[PDB]
Amino acid sequence: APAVPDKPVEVKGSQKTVMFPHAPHEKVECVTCHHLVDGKESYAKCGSSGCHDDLTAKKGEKSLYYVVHARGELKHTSCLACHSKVVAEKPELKKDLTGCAKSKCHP
Ligand code: HEC
Ligand code: HEC
Ligand code: HEC
Ligand code: HEC
Repeated sequence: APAVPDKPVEVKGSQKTVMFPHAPHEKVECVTCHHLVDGKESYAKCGSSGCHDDLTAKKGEKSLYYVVHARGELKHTSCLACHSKVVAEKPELKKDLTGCAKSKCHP
């Protein structure tokens, strides 16, 4: 593949909306975020019926949370994960690329 999204996409969850810009993640491979599905190309919602549908549960491969605030070991690369490694160089953006309160994610 589809065309790289231009207008920020909303990541509706429980009762909050966290906008996500693709530009910033234009260099980062799509395979990095958009992991293959059963060894097949996909581009459905991160929380599509069957997948990370659960937005409440914390742990679980079906939790939209476990695929965001999961710095531990996983099958793919998490956001907070990369970010952590990213800020690794710029610990001054940790309040943006990891910050819980007043972050590029949580406003
Ligand atoms: C993580 C840093 C990402 C990278 C790298 C790319 N995309 Fe992405 N994409 C990401 C998120 C968090 C979302 C929203 C999921 C949600 O449901 O909240 C998306 C969404 C898309 C879509 C929209 C899917 C739809 O419902 O129609 C498309 C078409 C898409 N992404 C394409 C795309 C391409 C082509 C990328 C590489 C060039 C790419 N994305 C990178 C996160 C990330
Ligand atoms: C993007 C860079 C994020 C950063 C940084 C942090 N979080 Fe987050 N969080 C993010 C999204 C996209 C969502 C919504 C998806 C969903 O699962 O609904 C969330 C949601 C939460 C929640 C709500 C889950 C619930 O309680 O049911 C909480 C409590 C939460 N996030 C906490 C949290 C903390 C403590 C963070 C710092 C370590 C943090 N978030 C960073 C994306 C991002
Ligand atoms: C169903 C078609 C899915 C969609 C859409 C997305 N993911 Fe996913 N993801 C899926 C499964 C079945 C699993 C578990 C792997 C297994 O052991 O079978 C995962 C895993 C992840 C992980 C790692 C967590 C783990 O269990 O190791 C992450 C970080 C992750 N997924 C992120 C992610 C993102 C960002 C998505 C949208 C861009 C996304 N997934 C869509 C199934 C599906
Ligand atoms: C590395 C593999 C990354 C992964 C995985 C995710 N993001 Fe990321 N993010 C990354 C970089 C390099 C940056 C910019 C920091 C810099 O080097 O200057 C970011 C920034 C963001 C932001 C900030 C918004 C903005 O500045 O416009 C947001 C909101 C963000 N990232 C969200 C996000 C989410 C939700 C991810 C998983 C769904 C995610 N990122 C993955 C690198 C990487």
